[PDB]
Amino acid sequence: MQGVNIYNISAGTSVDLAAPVTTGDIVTFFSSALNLNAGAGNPNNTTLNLFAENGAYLLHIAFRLQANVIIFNSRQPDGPWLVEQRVSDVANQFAGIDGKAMVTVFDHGDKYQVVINEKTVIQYTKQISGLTSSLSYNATEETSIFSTVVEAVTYTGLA
Amino acid sequence: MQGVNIYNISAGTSVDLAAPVTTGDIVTFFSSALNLNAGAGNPNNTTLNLFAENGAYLLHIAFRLQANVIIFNSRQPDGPWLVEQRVSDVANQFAGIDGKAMVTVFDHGDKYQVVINEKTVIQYTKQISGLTSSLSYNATEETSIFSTVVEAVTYTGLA
Ligand SMILES: CC(=O)N[C@H]1[C@@H](Oc2ccc([N+](=O)[O-])cc2)O[C@H](CO)[C@H](O)[C@@H]1O[C@@H]1O[C@H](CO)[C@H](O)[C@H](O)[C@H]1O
Ligand SMILES: CC(=O)N[C@H]1[C@@H](Oc2ccc([N+](=O)[O-])cc2)O[C@H](CO)[C@H](O)[C@@H]1O[C@@H]1O[C@H](CO)[C@H](O)[C@H](O)[C@H]1O
Repeated sequence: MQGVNIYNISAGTSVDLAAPVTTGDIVTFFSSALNLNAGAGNPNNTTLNLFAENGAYLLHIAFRLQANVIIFNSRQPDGPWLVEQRVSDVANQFAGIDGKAMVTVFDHGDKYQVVINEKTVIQYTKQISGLTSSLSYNATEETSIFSTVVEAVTYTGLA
Repeated sequence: MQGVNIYNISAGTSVDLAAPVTTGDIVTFFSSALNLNAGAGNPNNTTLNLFAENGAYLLHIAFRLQANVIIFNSRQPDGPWLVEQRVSDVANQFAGIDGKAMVTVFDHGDKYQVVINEKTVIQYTKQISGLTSSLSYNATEETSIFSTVVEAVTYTGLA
C-alpha cells in the first residue's frame, strides 16, 4: 500500500527511513526559508543526501552560493567522491518562489530526477545503486540557503 | 515525464491545475499551522477539495472540530451532496505533529486514499470519476484548523 512518511531534519543531522525509497518512489525536502544572500560556503552552503544502508552516498546534492553552482555526486562509504555533475545559476533554479523552497528526487531506477520547486534541474545517471535507507541535510545556521529545520516527505510503495 | 507543480491557496479560493491529477498521481496540502482550538465550524472549519473539469466535487474533505468528525463526500456541479463517509476524532488524526500538518490524496482510479500526516484515514471509494482539474481550500481566517495560506503540491505523470 502507498505510504507517506515525515521527517524533520536539523541542519547537520541525518534520519533513518522507516520505509526505504526505491525505484518509482519519491522524496521531497521542504525548506521554510530561502536565504540566497547567505555568506559563502566552505565550499558547501547546503547539502541534501540519499544514503544506502551501508552508508554510501547514493545522491549528494551540494549548493554553493559563492561558486554559483549545484553539485550532484555519489560516493562509497570508504571511497573517494566520484564524477561530479554541475548545474550553474543557483538562484535561477529557485526563481518564482521566495521565503521557502522545495527539492524533489524521483528515483527512476537508473537515474535520479532532481526537481527544484517545479523545475527539473537534472536527470542524474546513478553512479551507485541501492535503496535509500537514510537522509541528511547538512549545513550551519549561519550559511545555509535553507531553514535550520528541513522537512523531508517520502512517498513509497508507488510502483 | 514525472513533474512537480506548486500552488499556494488562500483560504476560500480555488486554483486551476497546470498539470491535471489522474490515476496514479498524488496531491498533498501543506498547512503551516494546526489550530485544534479554533471556534466551532459552520459546520466546516476547513475543507480541501478536488474538482473535475465541470465543477463536480470529486473529493470533498471537511474538517469539523465541534462535531469531532471529518467528512468525505462528492457532488455534481448542480446536484445534491452524495453519501458521506465519516471518521471521528479529528485531533487524533493529527497526533504527534504540532504547529503544522499535511493532507495527502492518492488517486488510485477507483478510490482516493486520504492520508493525514503519515496516517491513512480512509480508502474513499469514488462516487464520481474523472481527472482533477482544480483544487480549493475553504475556510475563514478565524476558524480554520489550518494556516491562512495552504500549499498544494502535485506529483504527476507517475503512472
Ligand atoms: C574547496 C573546494 O572547492 N573543494 C572542491 C574542489 O576540490 C578539489 C579536490 C581535488 C582537486 N584536485 O585533486 O585537483 C581539485 C579540487 O573540487 C572538487 C571537484 O573536483 C569538489 O567540488 C570539492 O568540494 C567537494 O565536493 C564534494 C562533492 O563532489 C563534496 O561536496 C565535498 O564536501 C566538497 O568538499
Ligand atoms: C449544519 C450541518 O450540520 N449540516 C450538515 C447536516 O445537514 C443536514 C442536511 C439534511 C438533513 N436532513 O434532511 O435530515 C440533516 C442534516 O448533515 C448533512 C449530512 O446529512 C451534512 O453533513 C451537512 O453539512 C454539509 O455537508 C456537506 C458535505 O456532505 C458539505 O460539507 C456542506 O458544506 C455542509 O454544510
